[PDB]
Parts: sequence; C-alpha cells; structure tokens
Amino acid sequence: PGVAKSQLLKAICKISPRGVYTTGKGSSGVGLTAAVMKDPVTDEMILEGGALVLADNGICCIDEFDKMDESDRTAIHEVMEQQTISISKAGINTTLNARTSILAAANPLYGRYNPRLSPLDNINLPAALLSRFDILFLMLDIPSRDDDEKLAEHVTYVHMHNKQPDLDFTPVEPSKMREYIAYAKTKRPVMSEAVNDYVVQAYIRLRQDSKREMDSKFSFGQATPRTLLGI
Amino acid sequence: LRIIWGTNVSIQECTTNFRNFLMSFKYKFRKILDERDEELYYIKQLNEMRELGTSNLNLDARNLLAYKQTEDLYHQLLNYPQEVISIMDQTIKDCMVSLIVDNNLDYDLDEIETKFYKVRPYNVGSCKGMRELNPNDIDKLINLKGLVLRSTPVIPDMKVAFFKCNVCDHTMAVEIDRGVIQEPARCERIDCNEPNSMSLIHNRCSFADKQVIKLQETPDFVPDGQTPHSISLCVYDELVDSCRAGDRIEVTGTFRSIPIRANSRQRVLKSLYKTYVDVVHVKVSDKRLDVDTSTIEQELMQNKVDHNEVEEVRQITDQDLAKIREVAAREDLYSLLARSIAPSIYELEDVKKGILLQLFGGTNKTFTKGGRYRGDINILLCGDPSTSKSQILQYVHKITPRGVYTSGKGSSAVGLTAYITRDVDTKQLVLESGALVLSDGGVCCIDEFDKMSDSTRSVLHEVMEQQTISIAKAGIITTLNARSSILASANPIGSRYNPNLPVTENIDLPPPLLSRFDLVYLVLDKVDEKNDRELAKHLTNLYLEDKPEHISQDDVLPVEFLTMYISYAKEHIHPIITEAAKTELVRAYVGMRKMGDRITATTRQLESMIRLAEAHAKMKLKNVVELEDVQEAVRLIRSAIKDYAT
Ligand SMILES: Nc1ncnc2c1ncn2[C@@H]1O[C@H](COP(=O)(O)OP(=O)(O)O)[C@@H](O)[C@H]1O
Repeated sequence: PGVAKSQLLKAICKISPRGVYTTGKGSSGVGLTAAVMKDPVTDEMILEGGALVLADNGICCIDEFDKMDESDRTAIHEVMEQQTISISKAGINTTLNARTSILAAANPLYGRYNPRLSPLDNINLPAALLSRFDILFLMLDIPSRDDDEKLAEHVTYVHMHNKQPDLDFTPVEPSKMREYIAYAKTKRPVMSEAVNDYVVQAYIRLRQDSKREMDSKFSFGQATPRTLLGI
Repeated sequence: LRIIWGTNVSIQECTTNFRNFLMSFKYKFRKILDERDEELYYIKQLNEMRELGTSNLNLDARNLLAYKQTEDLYHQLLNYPQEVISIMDQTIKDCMVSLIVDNNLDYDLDEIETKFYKVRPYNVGSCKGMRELNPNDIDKLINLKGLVLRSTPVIPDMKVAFFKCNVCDHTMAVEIDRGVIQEPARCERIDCNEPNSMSLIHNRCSFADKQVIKLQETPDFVPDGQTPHSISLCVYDELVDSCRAGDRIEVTGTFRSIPIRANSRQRVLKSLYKTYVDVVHVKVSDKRLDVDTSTIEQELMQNKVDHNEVEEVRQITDQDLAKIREVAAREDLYSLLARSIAPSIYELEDVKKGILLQLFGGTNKTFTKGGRYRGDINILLCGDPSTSKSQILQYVHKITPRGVYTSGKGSSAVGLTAYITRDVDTKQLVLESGALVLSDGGVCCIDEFDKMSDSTRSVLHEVMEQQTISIAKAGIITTLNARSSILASANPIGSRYNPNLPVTENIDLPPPLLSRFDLVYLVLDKVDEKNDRELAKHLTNLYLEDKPEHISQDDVLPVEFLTMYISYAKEHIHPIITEAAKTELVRAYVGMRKMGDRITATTRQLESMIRLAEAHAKMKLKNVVELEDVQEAVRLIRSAIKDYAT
C-alpha cells in the first residue's frame, strides 16, 4: 500500500484542466451516468450530467476499482469502446458522448504479493480488462537496505522545510507547464517507411516469444494486437 | 426604387431575374463539381409537373449558387423566407401561363391555371448546429438531423368563420388573414337595428390540418461537453402523416419564437420565449445508407396515391441499371461483395458473408389465414476479446436504415416497450414506443449477452419465436408486431477459450436458448506467425500518408453501388425453392439428426437452412433455387462445425 499512488492521482487530476476524481463507493450507477430531472425557470427536461459526462476530453481518476458494482464495470467497458454510453431506462433512449481517458488504481488480493500465488490469482479482474489496458503497471514493496537512507533524508528533509529538490534542479511551475503541453497538442506528426519495418519486426518478436509459454506462470499471455496499436 | 420595410428586396429585380434563371441552366453545379443531358432541368421537370398533374416543384440551393447572375438571390433567400417564396410562387404560375400559349388547346385552361403551385427548397447549408444559434438569427432556414420519437394526433385550425342570428336569418361569414377574428355585433335583417344576438355555428366552417412531431437530433462536431437535446416541430397540411416513429430525417424549416400563457387563467404572457421549427421540406430517403423494404410499406403504398407527396423509396435510374446487369455477370461476386463490406477489418469472411446474408433475409410468404412467415435470420458471434467485435457492430449500425443499439445491464422489462409517461407541454398521459418497436424492420444490436437478467432475456423468447409482442398493462391491451433481425455478442469466462472444455460450458447460456439462434460463430486465435505480418502491414498501411486509401490493391471496391444493388435485390425478386433440391435438403437434415448418444440440432436448423438457402438465391438475380449452391449453404454451418472440434 505504501508506494504513494493516491498522491499521483490527486496530482495529475490537479494539473490537467477538466479532471474529475471519484472514489470507489462513492458514486452510484446513476451518479456517473446521466439522469433526468425537471428544470426550474428555463424549461424543460434537460439531462443532468454525471461524472463521466462532466469530464470529457480530460482525465477521470478512479480509486478502488475492485469495490465497484458490476453495472459500473459494464459502464467502464462501454467507455473502453469509444464515444459510447447507451441507456434504455424508464425515460431515456439516448446515446450520449464521452471522449474521456481513464486512469485506475486497483489493489491486489489480500495481503500482498505472494510469488507462490500466480498472476491473476492475486488480481480480482479478468484478463479481458487487462487487455483493454494497453499499459499495465505494478509497484512492488520489497525491503532493501540502500534506498532507505535516501528516502529518510528525502522525507525528513521535507518535514524540516517545505521544498525538496536540490543540486541541481528547480521544479517547473504548473502554469508554465500547462502552457507548454497546451502548446504541444497542435502538431499531428506523420510516420514513414523505416519505422514500418521496425514496428513490424518488433511485433513479430513480441508475438513470437509471447506464445511459446502458454502458462499461468509469471508470463502474461498472449500479447494481443491492442499492444501493437497501443505501441 | 421601391423597397419593403423590414428588408432590402424589390419585386421587379427578383421577379425578372428569377425568370431569367428558369430559362437557362447548363450544369454549372458540375462546373463546381469538376466534371470528373445538355438540355436544362426545369423544362423537363416542368413537363413532368405538367402531364402527370402533380404539383409541388422542388429545387436545390447550390443550383442558385452556381449560376451567375443570381448569386445575390441566394443570400436574399436564406435570410427572408416568406416574401421570397411568395414571389417565386407568383412567377412559377406566370411561367406556366407563358408556356401554355404555344399550342392554345391544353388541359381546359382555366382550372389548371387556377390550381395553386408552390415551391419547396432544400439543401440550404449546414454550418453550425442547433445549439450555437443566437437570438440574432430568428427567422432563417436551418438544417437538422436525427430521429423522431412520437406523433401527436390531428388538430384543426380555423381558416373561415361562419355566423348567424335568430333574426331573421342572414348568414354572413369572415376570414382570418391576420392573427384574430373580428365579429360584428349588428346587424343582418334588418341592418340596421335591432342589435340582435350574433351566434357562431361551429359545425359549418372550413378547417385545416396541424400535426406536432417531437424530434431528437445528433448534431455532429459537438460543442464539448454537450449532452443530447430535444426540439419540437409543427408540420402542416400536405406533410401530415409523412413521418412515422423511428426514421432518420433531414429537415429544413424556419426557426420561430412565440410566447406562451401563464396558468390558462389570465393574460400574463410570460417573458423568456419558447422556440420551435416550422417545417417546409422533408428529406426520407438517402443515397449513402440503405433503403427501406416494401412488404412493410404496403399500407402507405395503398395510401399516398390520392394525394401527391414525396418519394419514400430511392429512385432507381436507368443508365446504371445496365451496370447492375453487368456486375451481376461477374463470377466472383460471392467473395467480391463479401470482401467489399468492411474494408478496414480483415478475417472472418464467413462472418462477413453471414452479415451479407442478413441483408438479404429470406422470402416473405403470406398465407391465406395464419402463416405470416418472415425472412428473419439471427446471428450470435462470440469468442476472445480484442477481436474487433465492436467495429462490426458500429458499421452495421451505420448501414442499417432503422437500427437501434442497446447494451447489457442498461435494460429493463419496461425498457423495451411502453414508456407511458407525462408529456410536459400538453400535460396529459402520452404513450411512447420503447426500444424494439423502434427496431421494427431492420437490425438490432445487443452487447454483453451474458449479463442480462432473467426478466430481461425473457423478452426474447417471444420476439425470437412468435414474432409478436404482447403488452397487457393498464394503458393498452393489444398485441403489436416488431419484426427485427437481432444480432448479439458475448464474452466468455476465460476470457481466452481453452481447448478440451465443452463449448456449451464456456458461455453462460442455457443451451436451448443457444440452440435457438440460427448462426453461431466461435472466433478464436491462432498462435502461428505467417498471418501477423500481413496484419501489421495492413495497420501501417492505414496509418501512413494521412489519407483514406485503405484498399485499392489489388482489389475493386464499389462505394455505393452495393446499397442500390441490395435494395434492387430486395424488391424485384421472389425466389421459389421447388422440387429438385428437397432430396438433398431432407437428406442432409436426416444426416444431421444422426449424431446422438454439447450442442444438438433441432427443426430450427431446417428452417434455418431453407431461409438461408433462399437468401443465397436472392443474390445473383435468380427467381428459382438450384440443387447446386445448397451445399455451401450447409457449409456456412459446417465452418463453425469444423470450429467445434478443437
Ligand atoms: N516515495 C515516497 N515519497 C514520499 N512519501 C511516500 C513515498 N512512499 C510512500 N509515501 C507515503 O505513503 C503514503 C501512501 O498513501 P496514499 O498514497 O495516500 O494511498 P495508498 O496508501 O493507497 O497509496 C503517502 O501518504 C505518503 O506519505
């Protein structure tokens, strides 16, 4: 638990504009899809948006992904296909739009990290949902002698003061950084022909060695072409 | 020079200059279209208006752009609809008079000159959608898209009034023209005095037709983060009953704004006006998506002949019909058409081929009493994820004329029919159509077929079997049909399919219900290496040179030949499956029954084989079936059967 993952979620859901941070439970099924309510003075019957309709073209941070109700899981799986949430409830037949990006943070099975236990044994999620994520991480927690002094001098160096870095670096202020990244999104680069050969041969490598194991061991099968589109 | 007070128009320049437009038009719209029949349009279309007796000429707007002069009249038209439309009406009538003085003995000249002719323009731009519209732009012309939810009943409108007295008795009458109707207090008989009572007999006067249709649109290039929206529009006389519940319509009309009362009791007209549309021309057919059937339409084929209207069916031209009879002579049509469906997804040509055969569905035979046999076929496809199941469903959702796309765990037993609700603008109890009545004729789609309830999925035992729906609750006790071609998909427990495990076990369905579906695919993955090179070369073929080129080598792909090919293959063919194939068909069915002692085979396989077989015979323009081609109609199940060994 102590790899400080919530700090990054509050962080990047504070740098990006239009970024919504929702915990596990938390929002209901109707809280993060839209609902219908009567409108005062201007009329009438507007679809009041939920969490996901609020934060589109942004980043939707999510805590505690395992504790979600299963209807919310199918909502997220409908966000994994683009643009689409479809509703057939008592007064709605619509197909609203959502162009969001999802960052999740799921915990393993209790307690932590048994190398006796297999992968996906300590994971409470199906490998289809592992295939919908093109990039998957894991943050271990192993006691090690050398890093502890750097970590202790790091943390106690900030409770001692209020700024961490030194020798030789200054942190970029976030407003100028948002000006940089906001400038960066107007480029649309174009690929070429040598990168065609290199991407193809690398995909032959990953496809080739990924399917010669075929086991429930520490290997993760079977390197779907979503990794190719993701890379 | 004369002018009108609200505007800058003049009657002379518009009249003479538009008269100068209707006598010369030589494909300048092609001079913008870059050229890739030399006689002008409106003499031909004015003759088609002339001999057939139909009214209602209609023209485009880009045609008014392309000609020079009258580049000016377009910008006059887009701003000022009512006055300019009245002017074009007057000069059309005088153009008919200026034609009839050529032969002098034409059509009993008085009444056909007397009959009202009118203009319906369309295609007047589409820059910004419904949301952006400022109150600066009140009265203009607007294009919209999107479907249609419900349809109010007919309400009349007074055009003529009618008065009497009790003394003694004389019967004057009065018109409307502006907003109000004045009535006299005195007199008739004597006129003058006495000031007798003036009654109104409201069973004698003229009336009109006013129908209100509620709409929901899909305004592309969204102003993020926009949510969907609802407009209400108010069609008039001729266009009554020109819109069902479900179609995809592109509308022109005039944006209006009229205040409403408060609480029906005082005269306090509330501020903060209400907006609506006031339609002019309805555009149902289209040239990019599919075209509607004919066995469904036949009630409104039986109607709509007494009163002249719009076409509702794509007009098949004559020149390219020769190209239809040319492409029908191709031998490789059975892999060419199935190859040309989804040119961005590349496997599963049996599945592409079955999706082609869902568009040619069966033969509609009606008996004397009972029977009522449709051409429904129904396809499941499952297997491992990351297999582009969704791309197929979005593409079919684009092509289908009346498709509705639900999902799993977003349904209820209420959620597919009878949304009996409270409409706000009239404050009564109005009944809506749910999710399958909108699906009536066409293709539905359902994702995650595993994760329904028991209550939901108990709807489909009626729709798949009886081809009815039986609503019985407090609103309406009356069965109503929803013919539909259900397509669905499901993801297994694995999620990878593992061998040496029963096929029925790996998807959580009761195998009678899995046995009820016609064509069941099981798409799995191969660990070999040779295909993946061509796979990645297709992907990086798509990403490169930032232009849609996707498949041009070494292949010919029709762009929009296939939609009119399918519709022409849907009206003018009735295939019959007579004697000579019953030996092979019954022979193969009893051969299928041989396996006994996983999945089994019932009579739905036999019904499946005849309807899929004659669906193959609907292709390639043959009014009878042959003993040959039934074999691959068996092989479409046998490919899955070879995919059931593992
Ligand atoms: N490398 C690190 N640097 C600074 N603080 C850390 C580090 N690793 C762990 N922590 C501490 O561990 C805690 C982790 O808790 P948090 O990130 O809020 O949720 P979770 O326990 O789910 O990760 C943080 O409060 C943080 O103070």
